[PDB]
Amino acid sequence: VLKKNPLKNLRIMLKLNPYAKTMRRNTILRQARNHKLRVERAAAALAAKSD
Amino acid sequence: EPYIAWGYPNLKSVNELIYKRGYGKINKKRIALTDNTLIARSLGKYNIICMEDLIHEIYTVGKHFKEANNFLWPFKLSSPRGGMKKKTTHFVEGGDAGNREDQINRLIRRMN
Amino acid sequence: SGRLWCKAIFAGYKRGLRNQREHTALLKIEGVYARDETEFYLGKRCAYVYKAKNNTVTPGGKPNKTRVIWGKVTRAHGNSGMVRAKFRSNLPAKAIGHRIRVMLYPSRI
Amino acid sequence: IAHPKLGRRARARIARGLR
Amino acid sequence: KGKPHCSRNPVLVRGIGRYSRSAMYSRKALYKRKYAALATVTKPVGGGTRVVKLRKMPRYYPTEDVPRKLLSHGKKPFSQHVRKLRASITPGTILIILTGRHRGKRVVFLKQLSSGLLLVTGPLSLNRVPLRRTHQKFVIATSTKIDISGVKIPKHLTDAYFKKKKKYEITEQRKVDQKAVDSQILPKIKAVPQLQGYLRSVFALTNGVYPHKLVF
RNA sequence: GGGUGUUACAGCCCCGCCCCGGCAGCAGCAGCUCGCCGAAUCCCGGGGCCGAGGGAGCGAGACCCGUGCGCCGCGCUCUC
RNA sequence: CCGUCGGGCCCGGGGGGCCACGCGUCCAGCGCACGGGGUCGGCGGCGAUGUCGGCUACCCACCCGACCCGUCUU
RNA sequence: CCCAUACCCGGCCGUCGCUGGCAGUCGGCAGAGCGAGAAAGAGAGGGACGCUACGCCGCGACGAGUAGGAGGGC
Repeated sequence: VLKKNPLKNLRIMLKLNPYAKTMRRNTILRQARNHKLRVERAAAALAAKSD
Repeated sequence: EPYIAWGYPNLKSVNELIYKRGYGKINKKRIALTDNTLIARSLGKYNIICMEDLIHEIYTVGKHFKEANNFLWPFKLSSPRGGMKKKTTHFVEGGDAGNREDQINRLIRRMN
Repeated sequence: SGRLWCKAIFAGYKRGLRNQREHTALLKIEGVYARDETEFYLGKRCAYVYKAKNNTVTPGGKPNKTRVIWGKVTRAHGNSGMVRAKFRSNLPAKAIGHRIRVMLYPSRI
Repeated sequence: IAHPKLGRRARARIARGLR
Repeated sequence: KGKPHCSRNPVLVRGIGRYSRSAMYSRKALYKRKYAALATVTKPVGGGTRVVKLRKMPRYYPTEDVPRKLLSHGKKPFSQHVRKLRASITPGTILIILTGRHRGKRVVFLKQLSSGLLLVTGPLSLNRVPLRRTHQKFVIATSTKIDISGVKIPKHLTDAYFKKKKKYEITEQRKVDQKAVDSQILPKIKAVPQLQGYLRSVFALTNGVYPHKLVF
């Protein structure tokens, strides 16, 4: 059996560790959520520059 | 200590090693850990039935570390991408041998 | 109506000092003199055009005397603009120091 | 439940679970 | 029975849906929807009636055969591949042909065909290039655009329309649609000063001109 | 240029109270003022080399003889 | 008494995510695919007297390598 | 940043190991299986290839060599 890298190949990892799906479902919703809270401050910082 | 370069492996370093370079010694044959049944077929009598079970038994040195660690074939790493400082002398004196405590992780990221 | 290839020199074979690996050629593209500007040429198709005695068939043309050895720029070499290239046939040693063309058409822009 | 022998009577509610 | 709803959960990253399987369970409302539970043909003849067995046994057997190959999964035919495109190439872009007999000619890009090639056309009135397919790999994307969001290119033409048939003579169909789209871009390229003169000129490399060094 | 000296028409340093004085911000796109990292990590892209192996079966099943996208693994839709 | 983004499936009481879904009683089909090692259900050219192919084997050139074998001997 | 015959991934050859697998080609006297983490029973009241078994097949690991030894030489 050709050993496929579980780190690169996604579904090979889920074949070994099915929890890695939800590990990686988060750290996407989390990063995107942290990313918009980042720009909401920079958008509110400019609202502090003119004010 | 002139011949080895050891340290204290990080959790992530244990993950990448077991996953990318993890081969099991099944029936005295170096067999690639491609699915969990290969582990449970040999380490089932210690409740180690997946890669996570094996990684947990390795990282947090467990009651069955010996059998679990002896199940893994010795990791065949590649040469360190980026070079070495000096192979012949100890790490503290600007070389590479000896105990580089937590810096072993940087060396694993390059060899793995 | 004009030139559509870059000028490059067949510098030499990939070698150590007392061993040479003729399956890989070292190119010196004119104009580029640092690694950070070779990445434009990676993957580009390079050709060694020469002419021989007997006539050879020509794609889209009648038999002339010109022949080629096709290759491609594989990866950057060294630290000052040189670049490695692999050809379908190891370049002949009589090409050391002669012009080989570096086309643009495998383009990534 | 995951035991092959002594879990047989345990993973039978699952047969009625999708039903 | 029913018109199918689109896939409820949106893709987050390739292979990872946005909702977990328990949230997927309540989203499908599955909690309230538990479900519990040729070869013979008889023909008349003028005798009696005969029964023909269609697809009869083969009348020849080769001395040796090859065994059937194993099964792979990720290998699709070319017609089912996904068609990429550089982000620099957008409809209205001016390209530079590199390989075909129109070397160096600066042509205007219209659309990408299903086969993957670009439906490019320099105005035949300017650079002598008709409606022509071109592979996106062998073109340079110039950073000069024109707005062709108001051109209605015919849909009857496609990759099958430009496929080589079998001496080549230009069909009347090739001519009529040529002027059809050319009569809609030429009024647009002339709005940009010196643009029509830029399309007549060919691209070439001179002394000291280095492609990595220059932007286009 | 030289001397004097304590803010003067420049500044620098230390100490106490000022909510750690308050406020952005944060090992900083002032892309380089100084770190170690990732179960506290993920996404996307580009170049290079390779493609070894070749009967893995699925489903009507003894109320039927078909079919060569089949194992594991991920989650789509339908029988609301 | 104070502290802990503490531990107790985060003890118990008055907006976002869960590999959670039956009742009572006692104490199954259709597809898609990062999935057991590549395929195209994708194409283009040149080919009857000079072109095409011919690793090898004939000669020659060039780059790198390369001291003459047998033997006794550290 | 450069490169060793070292190390990593892949191909092929051979050797060694598993003292591995294959007699199951069990077909209208038919029923198409033993990849399965868990001492033991799918127990009764018209259909490619193959198996010179000294054959065929699958996994792993490994390969310097004088004196010398042994084996195999379609």
